[PDB]
Amino acid sequence: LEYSELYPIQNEYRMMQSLDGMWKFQFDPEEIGKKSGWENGLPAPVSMPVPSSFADFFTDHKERDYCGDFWYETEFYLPAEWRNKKIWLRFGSITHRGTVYCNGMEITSHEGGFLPVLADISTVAKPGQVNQVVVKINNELNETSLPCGATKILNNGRKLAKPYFDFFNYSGLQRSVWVIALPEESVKDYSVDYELCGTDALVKYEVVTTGEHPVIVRLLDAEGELVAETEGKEGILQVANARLWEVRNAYLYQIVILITDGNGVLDEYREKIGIRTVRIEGTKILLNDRPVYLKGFGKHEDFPILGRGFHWGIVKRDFECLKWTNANCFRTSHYPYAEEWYQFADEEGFLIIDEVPAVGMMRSTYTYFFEALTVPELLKSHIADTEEMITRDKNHPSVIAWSLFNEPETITDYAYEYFKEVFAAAETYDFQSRPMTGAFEKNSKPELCKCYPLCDFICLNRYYGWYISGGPEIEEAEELFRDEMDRWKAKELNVPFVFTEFGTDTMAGLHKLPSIMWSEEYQKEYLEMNFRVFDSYEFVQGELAWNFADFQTTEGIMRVDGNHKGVFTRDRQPKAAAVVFKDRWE
Amino acid sequence: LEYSELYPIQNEYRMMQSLDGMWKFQFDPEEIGKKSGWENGLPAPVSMPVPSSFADFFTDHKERDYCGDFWYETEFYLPAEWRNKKIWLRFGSITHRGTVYCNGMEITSHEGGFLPVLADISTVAKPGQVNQVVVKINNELNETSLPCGATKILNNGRKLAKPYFDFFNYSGLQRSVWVIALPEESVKDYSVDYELCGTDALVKYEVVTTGEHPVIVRLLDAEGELVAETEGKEGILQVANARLWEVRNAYLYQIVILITDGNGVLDEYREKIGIRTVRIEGTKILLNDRPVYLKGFGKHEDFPILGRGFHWGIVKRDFECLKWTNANCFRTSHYPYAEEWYQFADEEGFLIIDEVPAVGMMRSTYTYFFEALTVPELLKSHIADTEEMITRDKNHPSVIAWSLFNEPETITDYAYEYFKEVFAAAETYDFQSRPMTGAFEKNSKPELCKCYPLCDFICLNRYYGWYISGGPEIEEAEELFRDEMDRWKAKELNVPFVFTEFGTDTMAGLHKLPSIMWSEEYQKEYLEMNFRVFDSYEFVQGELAWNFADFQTTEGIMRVDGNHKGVFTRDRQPKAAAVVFKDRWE
Repeated sequence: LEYSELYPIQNEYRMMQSLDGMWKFQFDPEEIGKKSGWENGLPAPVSMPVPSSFADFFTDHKERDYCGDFWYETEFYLPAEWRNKKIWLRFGSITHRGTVYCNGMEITSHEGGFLPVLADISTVAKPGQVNQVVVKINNELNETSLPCGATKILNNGRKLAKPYFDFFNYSGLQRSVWVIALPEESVKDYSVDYELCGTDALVKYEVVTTGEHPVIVRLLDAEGELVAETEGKEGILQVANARLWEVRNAYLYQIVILITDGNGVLDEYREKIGIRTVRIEGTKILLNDRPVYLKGFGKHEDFPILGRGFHWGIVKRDFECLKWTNANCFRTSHYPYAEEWYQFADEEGFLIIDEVPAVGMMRSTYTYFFEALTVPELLKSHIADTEEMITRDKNHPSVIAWSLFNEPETITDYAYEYFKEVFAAAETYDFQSRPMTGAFEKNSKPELCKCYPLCDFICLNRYYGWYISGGPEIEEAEELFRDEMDRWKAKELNVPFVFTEFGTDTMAGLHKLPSIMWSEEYQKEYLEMNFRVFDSYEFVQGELAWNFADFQTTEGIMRVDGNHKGVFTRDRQPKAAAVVFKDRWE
Repeated sequence: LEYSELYPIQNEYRMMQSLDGMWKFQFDPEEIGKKSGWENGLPAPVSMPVPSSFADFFTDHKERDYCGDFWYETEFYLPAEWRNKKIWLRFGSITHRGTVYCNGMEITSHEGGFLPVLADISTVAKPGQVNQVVVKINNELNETSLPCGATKILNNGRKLAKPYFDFFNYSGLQRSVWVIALPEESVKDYSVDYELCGTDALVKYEVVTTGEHPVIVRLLDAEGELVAETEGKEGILQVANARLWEVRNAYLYQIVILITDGNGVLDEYREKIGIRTVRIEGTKILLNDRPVYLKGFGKHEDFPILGRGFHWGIVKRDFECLKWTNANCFRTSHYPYAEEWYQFADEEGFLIIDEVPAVGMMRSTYTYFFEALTVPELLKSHIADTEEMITRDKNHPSVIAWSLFNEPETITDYAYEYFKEVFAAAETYDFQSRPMTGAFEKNSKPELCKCYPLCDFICLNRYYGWYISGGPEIEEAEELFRDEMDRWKAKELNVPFVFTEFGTDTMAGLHKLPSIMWSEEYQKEYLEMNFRVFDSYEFVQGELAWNFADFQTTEGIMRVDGNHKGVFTRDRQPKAAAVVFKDRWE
């Protein structure tokens, strides 16, 4: 809340300059960088591309598996014309923790590796000269920040990451970095909310600025024609014959927020928004007052060599595959994605369940998690990341729901009190108050779980046919699945249910007749068993398969070069089961 | 010479803004774009990442295999302070042909898909406003431009590319795009040449500017301290105790070219260079007066999904793998790479044979290729691409040789007369007059070839053990190889020979005992036979294996998802034979 989450733009009042490219990089295993003056320059750097994860570049284990402090450095020329402007460094993310230095001066620190980091360098910046940014980063895992895990010290002293989650601990500067210039009085934040009125629609808004001058808000349609205008930091814009934002059929209006002093304009921010409503009614999920069935996948930001590094080419291919399967939805498991994904989703008309990195809240590399004395601190960084996510993503039409956890322990009252504070925080930060949920693991039995009442709809991760029974026992897997669903049904909660995870590990090329658990044929049979079960219950309103694509995990005896529950290979090619989704979702 | 090939920089006199990102894209199969006014905006565009090849995003055959006219469009905001400047669009490349439009106005056209395109938009640019760029590109193949091929028209009117070369016909906007602002009088070009005088070195230079004002040239060492300064557009920089740029041990000086006004500076250009000399003496290749044996690979700009699209992460991983194999060299087969590859090579100390796209000069879907009525046209675009390549790359310390062709017909006097003009052109444009060469295919028998005398050293592509006597006949393959090498030896040319291609298609995972063609074990045996032959001849001074990595090709009955002669897989993981290179090159 002390900086703007707004995506940077370029106009007459705002400037931006990319810092993507080869940075300087150095591991700091002895943790002596600060005492040694590295914040003024790295002594023995290697080259490192930004944006990217560092891990997959190296050819030796110790660098790939590095856990601890490590440093980035680059230089950049500041145009003279940026002089008395507010000058900020904007990192798409810093994974997981970091301190930003600029021209030798400490600027800011941040916790949480999947959301923007802003550093005000106005006082130390040097316009018309070359400037320096240095970043100290740490990638360790603990139980006081998200995502949760442990750090092991080997008997040579080198650190090892021990995730409580099932994905590789990629880290570094994984998203784009900008240096930007803002007017001294600027638009800092805004929120929009929608109401449908017959052929018309109301856009309710509120604006936060860093000053006191009047704010003027305009709405332009997709052709740049003015359709509404009002003055003030709060208001309602009326849109005649409103073109609603629809599933797989986007329409985007453009909101224009101006700061003025009666003489001239002081600032202007523009963004594309979509007029749409989301709500839950009974067991229905309503988009623009109509029932919608969620069809899609959980994904990962994951790609060969780049790691979690952002690239538009990955966005384009993934969306072409999504469209090919006739999906309409994905969950950003298990963390907020780079902002460009939501922009693209907005344009393509895809629905998004936006997920906070609240994963690994079951201490296993019943565990009595949420009773440690570290939990109050865990809770505050959880609420912090939720605040940052919601503030940054709330105005994306594609975002229809917040997912506030994935597979935590929920069967005690400690868990209820923890998650109650998170849901309360989330609802206060969302101007639209859209649906909130989390993904439940099987241990959260309907008789035992205490947290599902907090949810607007219920998300289940279930693996009947894989981790439970399955293989020769798949007939028993279906009976067990129907039994649990009967118990949920008997509770008569009158809420929608969405399956957010279900799948089988599948090796591309493994064929067997009859099928065996890792073969491509088993994946299809498993999917079709699950489909029969889904379709047996009226309150089931969505299916998000796990996973869109094979992705990297911590290595171990149960992961053959990562997770193979993908419907696509890691290089984005379809396994036989992809067509099953394609035909059903059509 | 018509425009500056200089890499864009940002300082007090020069500005740049990246245009990379999601552009708009539209196929034009009916070729109606210019008549329909598409130069003012695309009527039904889809989204397209830049930089990348367009082909591998789509999920249907027709878009992937598209051959013909297609269009790109984007918008960008021009800062007001660029008002009285020379404003240029800089495309890293436009593949293969293109016309650049800006704000509805036709600006420039270019032929050749692997070298920079500069479009002067000064007269139509609008500082302080949003501007538009539209590009019409054509990817068809013919015999009057490089690389050579044909275009087939199917009976639905659909075009299909028919290459005379062995790699997929990727196209589009594959490299970065900038808009830049230069001062009205600017540095347009410069050249450096080196002489070693004991502990000192002389840097010979020439500078070309677009005006008449005095030029001052400075040299800074790696810590930014001045070590040399000279006045005039031609001159000598003297470097005391010069730190030479070495084979896997780079050192880079920084050259600073200033245009001056007596009282002030008008322009400043900076670039990193390396003090190194290259020359051939007898059958030895001398770098800094010491023999070097070239060891490495032919590469491609090729990567899953992106195609030939440039990304720094690919650069970093490929160089990390190169260093792991103990290589010191690669050839940019079969076209100039993005400029960033050379920059990184300079930094890591790698040697580069820079190759012009003269591939496919054998009409293959003896071909009498150099007796067509179109050969004079081909020669002009061959020469044009050579000039542009050399002008752009001549100042990279890493670039030690020009490769002016790959596997053409060389056994007639037409071919001799063709290449004599290319070689004259190359020497005329290279300020350093460094070694010039080309890769010969086996049809260029030593008793028949008429072009090898043109070469400073001779590059051979040989597949003894693959295309010639493979498998069970590999002993006979060795005899044939020694017989050919004995014939070259008898000629007593006293020039160095380098093997620029040799390898076997190898399926990752295919094991056989005893080995078979396509197995990992066979690749190892084939390589070791070739090494025995190589080491039997004194004049052999280099081995560049084919290929560094599996890459995409045209589909057909002889290509199982591209070319698998890579020692690394397409996702950059080593096959069994990779360690064989690693052990030998150590």
